[PDB]
Amino acid sequence: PPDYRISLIDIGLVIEYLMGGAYRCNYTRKRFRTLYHNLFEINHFPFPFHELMVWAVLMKRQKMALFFWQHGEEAMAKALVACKLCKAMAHEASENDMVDDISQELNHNSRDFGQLAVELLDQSYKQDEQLAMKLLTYELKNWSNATCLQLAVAAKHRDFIAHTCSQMLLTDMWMGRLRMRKNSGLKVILGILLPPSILSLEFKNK
Amino acid sequence: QKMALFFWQHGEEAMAKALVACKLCKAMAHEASENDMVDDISQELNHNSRDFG
Amino acid sequence: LGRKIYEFYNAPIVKFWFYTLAYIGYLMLFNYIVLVKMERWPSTQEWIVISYIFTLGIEKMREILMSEPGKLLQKVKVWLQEYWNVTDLIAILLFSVGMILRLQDQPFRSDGRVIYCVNIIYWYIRLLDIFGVNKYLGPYVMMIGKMMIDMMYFVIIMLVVLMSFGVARQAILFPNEEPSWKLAKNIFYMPYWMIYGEVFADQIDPPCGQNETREDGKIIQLPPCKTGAWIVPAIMACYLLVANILLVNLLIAVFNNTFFEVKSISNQVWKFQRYQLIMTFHERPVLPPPLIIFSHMTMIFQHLCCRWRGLKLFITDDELKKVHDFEEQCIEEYFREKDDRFNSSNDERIRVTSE
Amino acid sequence: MLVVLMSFGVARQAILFPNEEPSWKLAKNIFYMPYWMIYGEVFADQIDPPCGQNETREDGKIIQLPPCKTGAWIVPAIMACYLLVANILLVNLLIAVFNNTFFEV
Amino acid sequence: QPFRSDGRVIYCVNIIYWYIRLLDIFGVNKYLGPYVMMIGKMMIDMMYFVII
Amino acid sequence: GLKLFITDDELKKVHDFEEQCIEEYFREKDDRFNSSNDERIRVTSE
Ligand SMILES: CC(C)CCC[C@@H](C)[C@H]1CC[C@H]2[C@@H]3CC=C4C[C@@H](OC(=O)CCC(=O)O)CC[C@]4(C)[C@H]3CC[C@]12C
Ligand SMILES: CC(C)CCC[C@@H](C)[C@H]1CC[C@H]2[C@@H]3CC=C4C[C@@H](OC(=O)CCC(=O)O)CC[C@]4(C)[C@H]3CC[C@]12C
Ligand SMILES: CC(C)CCC[C@@H](C)[C@H]1CC[C@H]2[C@@H]3CC=C4C[C@@H](OC(=O)CCC(=O)O)CC[C@]4(C)[C@H]3CC[C@]12C
Ligand SMILES: CC(C)CCC[C@@H](C)[C@H]1CC[C@H]2[C@@H]3CC=C4C[C@@H](OC(=O)CCC(=O)O)CC[C@]4(C)[C@H]3CC[C@]12C
Ligand SMILES: CC(C)CCC[C@@H](C)[C@H]1CC[C@H]2[C@@H]3CC=C4C[C@@H](OC(=O)CCC(=O)O)CC[C@]4(C)[C@H]3CC[C@]12C
Ligand SMILES: CC(C)CCC[C@@H](C)[C@H]1CC[C@H]2[C@@H]3CC=C4C[C@@H](OC(=O)CCC(=O)O)CC[C@]4(C)[C@H]3CC[C@]12C
Ligand SMILES: CC(C)CCC[C@@H](C)[C@H]1CC[C@H]2[C@@H]3CC=C4C[C@@H](OC(=O)CCC(=O)O)CC[C@]4(C)[C@H]3CC[C@]12C
Ligand SMILES: CC(C)CCC[C@@H](C)[C@H]1CC[C@H]2[C@@H]3CC=C4C[C@@H](OC(=O)CCC(=O)O)CC[C@]4(C)[C@H]3CC[C@]12C
Ligand SMILES: CC(C)CCC[C@@H](C)[C@H]1CC[C@H]2[C@@H]3CC=C4C[C@@H](OC(=O)CCC(=O)O)CC[C@]4(C)[C@H]3CC[C@]12C
Repeated sequence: PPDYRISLIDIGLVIEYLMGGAYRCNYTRKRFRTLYHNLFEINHFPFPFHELMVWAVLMKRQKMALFFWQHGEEAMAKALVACKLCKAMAHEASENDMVDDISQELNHNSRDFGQLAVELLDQSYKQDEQLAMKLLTYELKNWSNATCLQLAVAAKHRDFIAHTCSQMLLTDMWMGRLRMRKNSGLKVILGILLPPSILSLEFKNK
Repeated sequence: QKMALFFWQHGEEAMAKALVACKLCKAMAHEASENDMVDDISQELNHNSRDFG
Repeated sequence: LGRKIYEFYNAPIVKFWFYTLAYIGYLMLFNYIVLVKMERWPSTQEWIVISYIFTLGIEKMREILMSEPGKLLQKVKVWLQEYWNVTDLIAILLFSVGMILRLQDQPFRSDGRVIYCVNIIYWYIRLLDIFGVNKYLGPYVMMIGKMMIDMMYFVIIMLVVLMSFGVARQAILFPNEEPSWKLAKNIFYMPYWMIYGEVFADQIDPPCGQNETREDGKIIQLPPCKTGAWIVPAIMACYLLVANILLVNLLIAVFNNTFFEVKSISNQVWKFQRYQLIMTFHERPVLPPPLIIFSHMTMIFQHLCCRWRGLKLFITDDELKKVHDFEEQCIEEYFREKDDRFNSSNDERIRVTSE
Repeated sequence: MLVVLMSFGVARQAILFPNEEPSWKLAKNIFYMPYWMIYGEVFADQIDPPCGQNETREDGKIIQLPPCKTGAWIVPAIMACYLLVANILLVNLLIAVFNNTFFEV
Repeated sequence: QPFRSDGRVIYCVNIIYWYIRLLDIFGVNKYLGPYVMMIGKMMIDMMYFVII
Repeated sequence: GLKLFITDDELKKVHDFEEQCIEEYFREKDDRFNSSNDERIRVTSE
């Protein structure tokens, strides 16, 4: 078919395909589907720059994507979302093996957006520790109630999680509430074996 | 660090002071890696030890 | 003290070390049952091993039920992305097949023994997988996964050259055998071990057509040279040289440059897979596989008694506003720093001086 | 190597030998035969023996050899896999490792 | 006889050649073809090793 | 096979496209040479 009047539902499924995992977008949601079924400020997004840069990444308009990344909020989440969308489009273009320069520049766009997320994490790290922590761990009400670290590990961004902020977070989560931290492996086998040994093990106060 | 370089500028026995500060910085870097804190301060203590050496 | 032991047992590092100690104990239990007599009824050690396998299968079915996608066909797909998971399911099904063969009488009990041996094989690799927690061993496992493709290409080219020489040797020395399936074994048996040491010095260039001396001085009439069988030592020499020297040292060079590729990554992919290890060992219940039945019954009782009748930190609106304002300050600082670095570069200074 | 080698050792010791009591010689049999495979000799007499067949002796007498106790054609195949993977893969891996560490030193 | 056995020898060396020609045919792959090229490059170093 | 026959007018279009391409390439080469650092340093020194 000509497929004129492409619905926002259909490109929503394209984000379902491209993002992967369990990324439930707002378009795929039945709550938005009843509104879209109704109209064959109600039809006004609270965050226009999000879907504008989603449109820009989907149609390959790179400079518009950077400009929409400049404005609005949740720049980190937007950067990782655009990075995984660009990488997934590059993988689909290599799988369909079209003209190879567009697969090259989709991979280049994915590297650019991932690099932008990296420097942004570095600047947040140099600015404030706990604020960057809360930025890296808070819930993402506009993107499937995920978190930015989940979008990073979906995006396969090895350099983002190789940063010391995420490594510090994974180290904190690794020990959990226990904070003895002196020759950890030998002390934990002395903790499980001979179970009365954790009385000399110090813990985080609430 | 910059106060350390400035105090290294003045006074006598600059060589001895340089090697003493180098081993103090390297030992602090080893202790900070052994306690494995935020890794950038272990990196810049190693950098300070390399600078003084 | 009770909250202290709850905090200690709920940590992911303690849960991981508990899991790997239980896995090592299970593996040594497997070894002990596979090395000793298995009678008409299974022993206590075999009961521990089947209990481990069945509870591990129930745990995997539980993680299937408690996955993040809501569509049930999508859960098995997102679990089939991981290769370890599907090979774990394959081995659990193989153990079930071997148990149902072993619990019968002869001759199926020996077939259960074969299945038990190939299951050791798999669980020793899975122990190799479990070792990937180390910041040095994990990169080594990654590199082994990278070199498996070059191994497969070596397998193809060796296969061509080796069974070429095998067909020639099997058809020069042996012109007088009927069609039978032992011909393929003779093709693939003698030329394979030539690469790895022993060259079968007794079985090559035998003196034919000559009354060679026996032990007690009696010249026994040896069978004659059936064909011109001086060809097979020469093509033996050519095959051994070309195979060993050429392709082994080729794969040495291949492994060298692929190690050059993967050493520049090194710890970064380890830090990448650290998150996946974190999430798997935080989602997992506190008790290990042998005793995960206790956790399953207490979670069934909790979710059908008090309910049927991780890194995601929740953030209020004002703290979201503070986080957002911090974010805008950060991106604006970053762009000011980028512009200042670009204006402080040498080429920009040269260009503006020329203008 | 220890993991891969004694994996093959447990399999070979439990396929060919299903009829021995608990004794400490089982560990020596696990660690003895697979270790020397890396370094030359591959024990060509002790692998794939003709079982279940009246093989000829020295003085033309077909002696009744012991039968194949289990499906013991498995152990040459996993022998081939172990020898290939062990020797080729990990030796040349450590060759590359020694090359870049020599570049460091 | 005895020329039929000589035909058998010629048939065996012809297997040898047609297995290499199969190696040649494998060069269509974007990974195997470079490997065949490299083997052709290393044959000269093989010849120098053969001499020494 | 790959040898595609081409009429006179399409040959003229292909030729004109070719001259436009080589002239663009040489303009781009000259602009890159004048935008290099060493040329800027030399002309600043003069
Ligand atoms: C799951 C991992 C962490 C292993 C944990 C160790 C224990 C839970 C198990 C492992 C091996 C078991 C032993 C294996 C064999 C025997 C012999 C068994 O004795 C007999 O079978 C003969 C006498 C009889 O029939 O009672 C008595 C139990 C015992 C000591 C078992 C007791 C419980 C042990 C120590
Ligand atoms: C690192 C931690 C987790 C180690 C946990 C494992 C051990 C506690 C297990 C592994 C294998 C077990 C052994 C496997 C088999 C036996 C034989 C068993 O002897 C019998 O069953 C013979 C009894 C009879 O025939 O009368 C005695 C226990 C013992 C040594 C077991 C003792 C406990 C062992 C060492
Ligand atoms: C005793 C003998 C006969 C056993 C045979 C040994 C091989 C079958 C083993 C040895 C090392 C193993 C490899 C070690 C590391 C890895 C990485 C691991 O895979 C991944 O990390 C990627 C999986 C994913 O990304 O989903 C498991 C497969 C693989 C290639 C293993 C495949 C099986 C190998 C080649
Ligand atoms: C070219 C490369 C990539 C592959 C080479 C494959 C060969 C090694 C295979 C393919 C066809 C096979 C043959 C196909 C059929 C038979 C008949 C088969 O006969 C029986 O099993 C019993 C027959 C009877 O007694 O009636 C014995 C093996 C044999 C000769 C096979 C021997 C091995 C062959 C030559
Ligand atoms: C391309 C790479 C990655 C793998 C290549 C694997 C094949 C070359 C192997 C795997 C299965 C093997 C077969 C498995 C079983 C047999 C039966 C075997 O015959 C017998 O066991 C009965 C006759 C006898 O030998 O006494 C002869 C070899 C043969 C055909 C094997 C020939 C070689 C095969 C095809
Ligand atoms: C180090 C590099 C340069 C490789 C050089 C190797 C060849 C020069 C040698 C190695 C083994 C030799 C072969 C070893 C044994 C024989 C069998 C021999 O056969 C007989 O004498 C007939 C016996 C009979 O009739 O029973 C003929 C020479 C030949 C092919 C030899 C030819 C020369 C070969 C191929
Ligand atoms: C999983 C990897 C990392 C380690 C594998 C270790 C196994 C090779 C060990 C651990 C438990 C050992 C067994 C523990 C107990 C015994 C009983 C022991 O019996 C005796 O010494 C005499 C018993 C009697 O006659 O009563 C003989 C060795 C054996 C089977 C051991 C054989 C070697 C085993 C299987
Ligand atoms: C991790 C790396 C760095 C070192 C690993 C060392 C182990 C794999 C070795 C060291 C000590 C060895 C043990 C030393 C002594 C014996 C007794 C030996 O039995 C006997 O000597 C009596 C029975 C017989 O074999 O006749 C069987 C092997 C065993 C368990 C050995 C098994 C292999 C062990 C545990
Ligand atoms: C060079 C690369 C591609 C590796 C290829 C190696 C395999 C294709 C070969 C090497 C040794 C072969 C094995 C050597 C001996 C046997 C025993 C043989 O067993 C029998 O014939 C039964 C004997 C009996 O019943 O006593 C079955 C085939 C098998 C497993 C062979 C299967 C094919 C193997 C694994």
